[PDB]
Formats: sequence, structure tokens, C-alpha cells
Amino acid sequence: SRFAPTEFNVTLHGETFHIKLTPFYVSVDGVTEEVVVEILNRPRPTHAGCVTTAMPGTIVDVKVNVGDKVSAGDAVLVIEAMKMENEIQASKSGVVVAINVKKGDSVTPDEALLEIQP
Amino acid sequence: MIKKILIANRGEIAVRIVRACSEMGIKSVAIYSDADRHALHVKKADEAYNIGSDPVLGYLNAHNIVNLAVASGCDALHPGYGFLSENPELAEICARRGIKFIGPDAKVIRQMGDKIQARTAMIKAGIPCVGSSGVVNPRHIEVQVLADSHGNVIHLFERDCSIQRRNQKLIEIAPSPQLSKAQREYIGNLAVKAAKAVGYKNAGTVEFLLDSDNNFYFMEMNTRLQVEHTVTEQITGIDIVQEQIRVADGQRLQYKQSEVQYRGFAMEFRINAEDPKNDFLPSFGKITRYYAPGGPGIRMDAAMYSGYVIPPYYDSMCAKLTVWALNWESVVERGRRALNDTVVYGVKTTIPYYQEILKHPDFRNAIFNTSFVESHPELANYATQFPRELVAAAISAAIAAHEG
Amino acid sequence: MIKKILIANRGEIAVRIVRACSEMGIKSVAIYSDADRHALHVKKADEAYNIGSDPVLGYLNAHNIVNLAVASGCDALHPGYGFLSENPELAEICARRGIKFIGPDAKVIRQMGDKIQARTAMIKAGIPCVGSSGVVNPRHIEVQVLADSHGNVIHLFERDCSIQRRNQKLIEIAPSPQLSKAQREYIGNLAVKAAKAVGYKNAGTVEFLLDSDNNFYFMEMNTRLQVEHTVTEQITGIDIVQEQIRVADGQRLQYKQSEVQYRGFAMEFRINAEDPKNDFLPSFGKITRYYAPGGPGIRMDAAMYSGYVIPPYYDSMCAKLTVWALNWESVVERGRRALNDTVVYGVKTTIPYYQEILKHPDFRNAIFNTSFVESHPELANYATQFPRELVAAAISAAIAAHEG
Repeated sequence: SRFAPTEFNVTLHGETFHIKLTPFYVSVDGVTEEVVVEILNRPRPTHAGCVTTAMPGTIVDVKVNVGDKVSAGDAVLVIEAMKMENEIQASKSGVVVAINVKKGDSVTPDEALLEIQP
Repeated sequence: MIKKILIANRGEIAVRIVRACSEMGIKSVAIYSDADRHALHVKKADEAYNIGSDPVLGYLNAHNIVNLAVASGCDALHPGYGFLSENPELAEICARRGIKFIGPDAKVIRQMGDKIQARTAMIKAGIPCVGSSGVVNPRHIEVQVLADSHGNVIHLFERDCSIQRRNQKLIEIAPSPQLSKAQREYIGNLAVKAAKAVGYKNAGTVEFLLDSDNNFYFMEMNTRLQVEHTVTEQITGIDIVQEQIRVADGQRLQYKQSEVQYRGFAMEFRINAEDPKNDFLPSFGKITRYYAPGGPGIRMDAAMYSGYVIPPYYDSMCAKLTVWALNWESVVERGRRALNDTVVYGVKTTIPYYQEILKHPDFRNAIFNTSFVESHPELANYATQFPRELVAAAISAAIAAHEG
Repeated sequence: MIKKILIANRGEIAVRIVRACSEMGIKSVAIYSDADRHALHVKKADEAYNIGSDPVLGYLNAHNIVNLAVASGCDALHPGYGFLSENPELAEICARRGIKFIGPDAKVIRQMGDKIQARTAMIKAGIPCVGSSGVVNPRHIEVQVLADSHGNVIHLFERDCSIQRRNQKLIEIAPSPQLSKAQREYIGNLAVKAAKAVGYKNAGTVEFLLDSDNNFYFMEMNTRLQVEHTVTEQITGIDIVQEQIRVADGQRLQYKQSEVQYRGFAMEFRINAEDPKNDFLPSFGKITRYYAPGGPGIRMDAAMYSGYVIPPYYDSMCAKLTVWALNWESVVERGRRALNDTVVYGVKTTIPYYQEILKHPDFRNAIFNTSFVESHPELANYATQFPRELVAAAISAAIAAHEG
């Protein structure tokens, strides 16, 4: 609890909102509203060659093994997101250097999923 | 000749006139009660001056407003609308103290303010007037008029104000989607006649009821500017407020009828801080976030701004949103847009309600009369999208429970 | 057929397009770097998605933008201007992945992007082009063009961009104050020709230089929307962005040339956050207070808003202010006004500089060419009115010294 914050700024969809918490009671831009909760029970890209999703999801298939030679526009990965599967393609041409992902993994857009050397 | 004006008004129209004066290279002078200390017109104006601790009385006090006008160095004075605009005494006083009142002479104000003395002038000049058994479910059509001192009188065209609530106007459109070019010509000329009859000068509006049998019947003659002039300024190109000042500075009208031209349609929404779900209860308080609408076809005339605190003593109107397009279909679409385009946090607004109107087919079809609102109560039972200010709280509580 | 669009851009034009989509009942999708997390387009859009920690690279990255478009459910994609708008690869990719690019085909983009390959197409279609010893002190005239898939091509009229600084455009006016109806007709038709020659489709602009003899020479052909389309939307009533989308959804142009007309003049100012006193050095930082201009003749297309913090990685343009009136004299007055009407605290802007231009008689007289700015350095030596943020401090110090 000494780590957990009482007040903080939440940026949601372009807007930021000043929050102060104390069922919680919660102050959104100085407007306090009772809330109730019910509980239910990887490298970032340095390179422009570092392949990323721009939207989080789960990996369906890796279409490439380490050391492959790949040209821009090649289907490198597939992801499930928004009730669909769709193929991520290579930003850059060259060699697949690493692969930081396997089938089944959940991804977020700050994560670098493979690397490719130009 | 006129170098300084006393905007004898508050809110949104004070801002309009500030804009008009600045355009003409004329110094503007605002007046604020204590409540309107932070009002946008005050910030915007060249000079400002307190008019009392009372919210209202200083604005309706002809004599000390003119003391201020005289003390200030004002050559002329603008009464905007409501308040003292239709009160002859102010003109009389102004005249007396050497101040050009931006309006008609007090005689005509007085004449046309009396219902029975007005009805006589119109009946005399050969103009159909209402019956004691009045008109049933009429379209409310009204014609802008501009007269100068020198006997020139013209009309920019009509405006349809048939969309209204308990005798409060909501949406105004120019020209009417509901009228033939023939009707437009007739009603405009008939308005110019009446105005001439009563030896009018400056900006005025002649209102008519339009019976389901095509009979136009005179009803009022507003001897001032009106909220809904924006819509007519849009379709014609003519700055009306600027003319008012020119007329009062003794200039001749800048345009003959043949030179008055319109294109498109213009629609103006009164963005009141009320909550239609709660029988249009006022929703006074603070506007926390405001982003103004923009891009093509869009004009805003705002009282409000970011952080503005709406005082509770006056009307609910935070801004007039005025939309324009080359035609009926386009306008309505652009309406719908601009309403969403106008982003306002902290206070319940009539926007959602207006979107219901624009959705409804009788309206899109462009056939409607004063009963439309009354005749369609469903318009207030709409989907109230859940506030983004509440979603942010719900998320922040998920983060709190996820950490301690 | 098109129900969702990926606005592949940031800043002000992303907002424009958000407005265009909303108008058409089409879902919009924004893209932001981390810097642009708070940008107005993001707030305004129906959906948004991060495109990297880097300020720039994610915006110039054809392939993952399209991955996002595809992943997102976008039927089509809009590149605004700058960035990827003139890069053929993006069209090719889009085409390949089943995404309607809102622009011409990549063949034309490519052709007309190559100076030599472009000059050929024009010389072939019988169109005067520049010399290696080019044109001396020209007026920069350019013509808006709209083509559809089905071979219809058309022009809304010209606009004059002769007011510019070191090859950066400052003030754009439509139509030109400097051209006869005849010249307007000639240059418009000549533009429609060229476009037709190179089998263009969608919105484009054909630029010309105009010498002291009154000869026109082709110079570029921008195969995209442009910053200054607002000014042409103003005088014509035509929504260009809306048409771009319609063309790309395979529709026919909505208007034949005979149906396209203009009224008035429109002028548009690039309200950049720079300080002209200091060789136009950027003035990035936070905008503490912002009140948007308003009332008649006024259109704003803003990046900025109240509190916005201008990132330093991109251009300085916080908004485009676009003024309109029924004629040259009126416009200029309205210009002057609207510039003051635009109230912006926290950052130095080009407003004051523009007021100098509008003041200067050569400009009011409506005869000027690309050298006007260069040929008049005095325009930066102006009265810098003392900041209201400093007066408040001086007063507060009087209260401090008076109380203890």
C-alpha cells in the first residue's frame, strides 16, 4: 500500500483526467463518485527493422525461422485481434536476426516481435 | 464619425458586437454586472465597466448606462437584443444626451411595441393581421429588414422558426425550406411595405404566421437585431451588425434589393445549457473542457469558453452554432456533424436533443409547423451515451484494485 | 461501401478529415506517435492507435500503417498531405491489400513527382512550361482540380499564393485579386486539360507561375489535397475532402463545371507558433489560454486547443484561420479583425506579423508577387503590445508592496 497511489493523472483517448481515490470513493476532476469493484479470479524496438504490432493481440503463426532472407512486404506473422486474424508484413528488406515470439503469445505494441537487419 | 460604442448587453451578443466594432476600427466598451466579471465580451472588449452588484438591474437601467456612455466618450450605443433594446426611453435619453442609438427612433419602438397600436398601423398600410380566434398550427416565417435614415428599405430574405418549444425558438433556418420563390418574393415585399409604413429605420424583423391555407398574417415587429440574424448573414454575405452601425452613422444602405442575393441554406442551433431529459431544467455550473467546431460550413457565436462558469441569473445560451451548406440534404448532414463537432464537458446541453430532431424524417422531409416539438415528445427519450468522465473513473478503479 | 477510414496523418489535417468522415457517417481511425498522444485529432476520432515511441518514423512507415489499416477493419485510407501523401508505394501497397487509397493511382503520383517526367507529359499535352532561366518575380497562381474514376475532371477556381517567405507560403487567397475573369477561365481550363492528359483521378492542384507580361507557365502538379484548400472550399461551397472520399468510393463527381460557382474572396492565414521578431524561430511550448475566433466570415481549422502543449518534433502550425467576405476591401478588414479575434496565450505567434501585411498599402492595393515579403523587411519591425501576463505581475507587485 505504500507503493500504491492516492492521486494521479489518467490519459484515456486524448483526454487526461485528474484522479484522487480514497467500495472506493473517487474524485474525477474534483467530482467524487462512489465506485464498487468485484474481482474476478520483451525488448522494445531499437531498430526500424524491429517488427511490431500497432495493436495488442495473440500470435497465431510465425511464418519465418531465424536467419531467413526477407523482402519488405512479406507475410512474417499472423495475429488475432478484433475477432479476426491478419498478417503483419515486413517493414524492411534483409535478414531475420532474432525472433522474440512464438505461437500462442500475447503481444503489445511496444514489444519488438522479431528483428530484421536491412 | 462614430469612434466608440457602448455595448449595452452581455453574453453572446456583446461578443458579436465587439467583433463588429473591431471590424470597423471602432473602440468597444463592455458593461458587466459582478456575475459577468469573467464573461467573454469583457475579456474581448477594448474597455469595460461595472454596472452593479445586482445581476440584472444595472443592465435594465437606462439612465446610468447613458451616464456611463457619456462619461466614457461614447459617440453611440448598441442595445443588442432583449433588455433595453425594445424600450423607447433609452433612445429618447440617448438622443437627448447626444448619443446615436443604433436602432429605430423611439416613436416607432413605442408604436410597434404596443400590440393594438401596432395592429392599427399594419391594418392601415393594408396588411393582413391575426384574428381573435388566431391561426392553428402555423409555420412561423419572418423577414429580415434593413432601412436607412434616407428612406431606403430592403429585405434580406425570410427565416423559418417553426421549430420551437413552448413559444421558445430552438432551430432557425434561412431561407425556408417550406416556401416557394413566389412566397419568398411576396413576404419580403410585404415586409418592406410595413417597414416603410411605419417610417422605420435601421435593422428590424417583421414576423408572420403562415396558415395552412397560405394566408400570411402579421404578428409582431421586432424593432431590433435578433438572435437568429446569423443565419441570414450566412446565406446573403451581408454583415447586418456592421450595417446597423453604418445606418446610425447616417450612411445610406450599402445594397439595393436587386443586389441582395442568397446561396444555400443556413441553420442555427441554440446551444443552451439545459437538460432536455429533465424537462429542460437549467444545467448551470462550470464548463471544464470545450473544443470549438470547425472546418467548412461552420460558424460559432459563443458566450462560453474553456473553464467558463455559467452564472445562474440569466439565460442558458452558451453559444449559437450556425451551419451552412449548398442545400437542404447537405445542411442537415453538416448539422449533425457540427453538433458532434462541438465538444463540451461539465454541463448538460441540448445537442443530443437536436440530433434527435435532425434524425427525424418529418424534419428531414422539410415539412413542419410550430406543433412539431409538442407533437413529438419521443424526441427527448434518446440514448444518453455514458460520459467519458465516468469511464475514466471506472478504469482508474480497476488500476487501484490491481495495485493495493 | 466505405465505412471506415484510417487517417494516416496528424495535426490539423487529421482533424479536418475526422470532420469529413463524421459528416459522411463513416468511422474514423486516428494514428498517433507518443508525442501526439494528446493531439486534438485523437480526442476527436472514433478510434486511435499508437504507432511508435519515435515522433516521426511510424507516420512515414507505409507498411505497418497499412497493417493497422487492415487489422483495424478499414476499407480505405487517407494520407492527408506531407508525409506519405506523395509517396507511390503506399498506394501500391493499399491496392495490393484491398484498401482504397484516397488519392490518384500510384502511376500518376510517380509520373508527376518526377520533374522531368512531368515536364514531358505537359509539353506533350501542349502546355507552357518553365525555362532553365526561369520566371522573374512571379505571381504564384494555382488551380484546384477534381477528377473522378469515370473520366470527369473539373476545376474549382484558382488561388493566389504570391505571399510567401523563402519559398514557404504564408497567406493564400481565392480567387486571385490579381486576375481577370478571362484569366480565371483560361487557367482553369488549362489545368483541367493537363489533369486529363495524365489521366488523373481524385483531388489535385496544378501550380503555375505568372510573369509580368501575363504569361502562365506550369511548375508542379501536387497529387494530393493541400493546406490551402479551405480557401477554395469557402468561395465555392464545395466540400473537397468529402468529394475525395466519394471519388475513392467510385462515385461520379457531384458537380459538372457549369454547376460550380464562387462568391466573394477568401483568405487564409497559417497561424504558426514562431516568433517573427527572432527570424521566425520556433516558439514551441504550452498554450495557456485560447479563445477561438467567431461570428460572420470566420472559419478555423485548428490543431491547438486550451492547454495544448505543442510538441517540438513537427511543424509550427497550430491552426489555419480562414476569413471570408463579399469583396476585397471587406475581406482585408475582416482579416485584421479575425487575427485579433484569435486569442492565444503562452507562445509567440505570426498574428502580429500578418497584421503588418494587411496594413501595408501594396497589399491592400492587391498587386504583389513572390518578392513582396523579401522586398519589405520592415514588416517584422512592429509594435509588440505589452503582454497582459506581465501587467498582472506589475499590479500584483503593487499589492505586495502595499500589503506589508
